[PDB]
Amino acid sequence: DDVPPYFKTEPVRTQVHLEGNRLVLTCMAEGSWPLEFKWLHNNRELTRFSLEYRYMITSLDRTHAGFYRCIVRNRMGALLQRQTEVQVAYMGSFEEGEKRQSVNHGEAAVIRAPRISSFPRPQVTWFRDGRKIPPSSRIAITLENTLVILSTVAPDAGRYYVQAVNDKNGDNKTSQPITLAVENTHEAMAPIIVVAPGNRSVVAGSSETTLECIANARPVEELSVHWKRNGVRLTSGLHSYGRRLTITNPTSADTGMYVCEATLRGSTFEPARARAFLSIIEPPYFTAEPESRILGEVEETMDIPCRAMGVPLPTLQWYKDAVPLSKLQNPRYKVLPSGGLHIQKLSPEDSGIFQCFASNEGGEVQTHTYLDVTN
Amino acid sequence: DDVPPYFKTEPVRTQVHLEGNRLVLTCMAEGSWPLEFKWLHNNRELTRFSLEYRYMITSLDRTHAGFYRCIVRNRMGALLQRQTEVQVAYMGSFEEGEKRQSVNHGEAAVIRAPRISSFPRPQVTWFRDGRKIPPSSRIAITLENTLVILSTVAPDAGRYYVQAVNDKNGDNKTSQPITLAVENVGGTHEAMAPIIVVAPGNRSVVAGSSETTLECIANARPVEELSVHWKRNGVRLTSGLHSYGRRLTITNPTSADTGMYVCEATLRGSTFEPARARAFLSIIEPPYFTAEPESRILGEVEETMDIPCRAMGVPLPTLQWYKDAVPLSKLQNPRYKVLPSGGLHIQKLSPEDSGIFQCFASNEGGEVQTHTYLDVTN
Ligand SMILES: *[C@@H]1O[C@H](CO)[C@@H](O[C@@H]2O[C@H](CO)[C@@H](O)[C@H](O)[C@H]2NC(C)=O)[C@H](O)[C@H]1NC(C)=O
Ligand SMILES: *[C@@H]1O[C@H](CO)[C@@H](O)[C@H](O)[C@H]1NC(C)=O
Ligand SMILES: *[C@@H]1O[C@H](CO)[C@@H](O)[C@H](O)[C@H]1NC(C)=O
Ligand SMILES: C[As](C)(=O)[O-]
Repeated sequence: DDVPPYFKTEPVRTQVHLEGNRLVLTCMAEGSWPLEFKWLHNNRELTRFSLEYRYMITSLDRTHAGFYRCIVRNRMGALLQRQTEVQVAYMGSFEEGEKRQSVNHGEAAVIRAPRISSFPRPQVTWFRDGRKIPPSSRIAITLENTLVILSTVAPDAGRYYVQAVNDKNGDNKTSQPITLAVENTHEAMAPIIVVAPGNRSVVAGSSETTLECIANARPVEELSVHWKRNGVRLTSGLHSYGRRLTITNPTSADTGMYVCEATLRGSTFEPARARAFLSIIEPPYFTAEPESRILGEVEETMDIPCRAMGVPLPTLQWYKDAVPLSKLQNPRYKVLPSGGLHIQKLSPEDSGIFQCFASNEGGEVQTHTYLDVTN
Repeated sequence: DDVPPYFKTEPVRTQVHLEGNRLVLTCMAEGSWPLEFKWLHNNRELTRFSLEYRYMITSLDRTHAGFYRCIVRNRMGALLQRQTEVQVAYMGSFEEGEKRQSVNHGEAAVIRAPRISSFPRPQVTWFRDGRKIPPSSRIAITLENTLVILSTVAPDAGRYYVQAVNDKNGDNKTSQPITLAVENVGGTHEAMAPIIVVAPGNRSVVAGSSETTLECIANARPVEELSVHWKRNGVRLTSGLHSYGRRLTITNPTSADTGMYVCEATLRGSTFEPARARAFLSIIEPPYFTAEPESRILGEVEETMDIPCRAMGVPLPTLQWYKDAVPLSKLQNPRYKVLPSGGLHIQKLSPEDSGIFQCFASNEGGEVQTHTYLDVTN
């Protein structure tokens, strides 16, 4: 008949799978028979066209991770599926050997966790001389799993190793140890920021984002780490002895400059301060779409609308029957600065599916039309 | 040491998995040595406490679907994880053989999709004699994939069957046909009263979702003059309608959209009583805390302690307290009383009262939790 390809059911944008499990992707497309399908991984063809609407992997590997989409096609045109990100849960091995490290007495000893490839990033347990060190007033484990020993004393000399656990597959790995030496001290020590918060960008609508600030001082029991936004002492979302600030449901009211302040209570020392900036990445959305079907007349000049917004400002890109217009290099097609597609001297071969994509760092959206050219 | 258990990371609320794949759940707890763990499935123990922070199913079955959570424990107290819903993707076979069905000429043929169990609910396409059946003015396909042929005629008789495709494991199935017979009766010149052949049901929807849809399909003769209209509080709705007025979609519903909706079918220019059906739409606002306790609390012996916990939501969330992963109803401690606001009220504080107090607020739309560790000193 005369039904162009469309999708009855659309894939989830992101999905996490375990290595060794089976993955079945589906091209849930409808249209006039016969329908043909082919699959793309990271925008590279995996298969030729076929009647097979599925892409199966019996046993997933780290390497299978990335972006998947199908192309459905019949005699009327071709259409890209919304892409889906397969994220494969995996844990490599620790890639570093034994290290030796020294810190001055009273100073913070910073021991980075040895490098390890893992999705997602793992949680860690640090050990001092074979014994678990939970976080405390004097022990900080950063969001990047670094062990910060504040106000180091002689007994802090020892061996430190880290055990990492992937929370999706349960793998655990054990690092090579770090030997820490402490060098020689009764005097108080002004607050210094040892791990500063960094600038942070997060996709709009997310559940939470956490800022972290770790300071040294002595006596550490009188060290006080607090967060200010616009000079306002932040009172909720605090934990980890003041070192972590969780912003829940970050919106524009939460963007901007946060400040962490470290004071040594009761002292005349100057407080230590560090700034950090939070930005919201807003995924793209269309502010204008074409009709699903457009009738055009030969020699007529056509304008197919497509407008998008997003933060950062999205890039718009057109496809005709799953071929990008840049590749077609059709001298009668022109993309306008608003995103709309301008066709002149409309011809019968212009009929087919024109599909618009808008995307930035935060996601991708698509819309499409079938153009019919008669007479 | 002196670190009570808490969770470094909390599991995803819902997760889909394929039958035959490996499931690994984790109890990502922090706390002083020694941490032990145990696991629950639909609030029933699967294991005793052990050093195993993992729960693993080598090959999933449908029956492994449900809610899972761990309890973590050290010498200081015990803490309940936020629960997760494991959904198993599968598709059974069709549970019915060949069916035969009879309608009289001009009556509506309501043909249910043949029963098949599957998660998620499959994509269902209707077919007749090798050809695909599209919705039209006369042909409706309900939200439950029921096929409705309004005002049947002789060409409507035939063999109808569905293709069901599961979009998570990609398995396809084809049912055995329903053979529809159109019987002739000697009054096809006379008009038929409007009748609702597929009624709208009650519907519950979590607030703030983008849209929920009610559906009401009616028959009459001449079906040309049939009118389906939607009314709320006696006033005919003029927007939010689609699919020839058979579908009413409420977009971003709030408490203001709760209540009863009536669909009404008339035969224009007739004096027939209109067919009416009621549907009840409930907007569920999931629970959220408006008050939470401090993460750690130091009380004096003999003190009367008020631990806060307050929640808001529609319906009003019910609050339940645990001490060290034991519900207070099982403890039956006469010094523990839960205030109507939801707060926990402890009188004559005792050294054994020390531990983790965990407050749960839940309704039909979800469950939320907060907790504290209580120290009792002299
Ligand atoms: C749809 O919901 C209404 C209420 O939300 C249900 O009707 C109630 O049924 C209980 C049962 O005893 C009665 O006590 C109430 O008085 C009824 N209320 C009303 C307004 O009728 C109704 O049964 C539900 N119907 C379906 C099909 O779920
Ligand atoms: C950690 O992994 C090793 C293999 O790398 C395994 O033998 C051991 O059982 C695991 N332990 C835990 C607590 O998961
Ligand atoms: C963080 O952002 C500010 C302004 O937005 C910039 O000046 C500063 O250099 C950034 N910090 C970095 C890049 O470390
Ligand atoms: C809901 As899933 C397929 O990311 O486990």
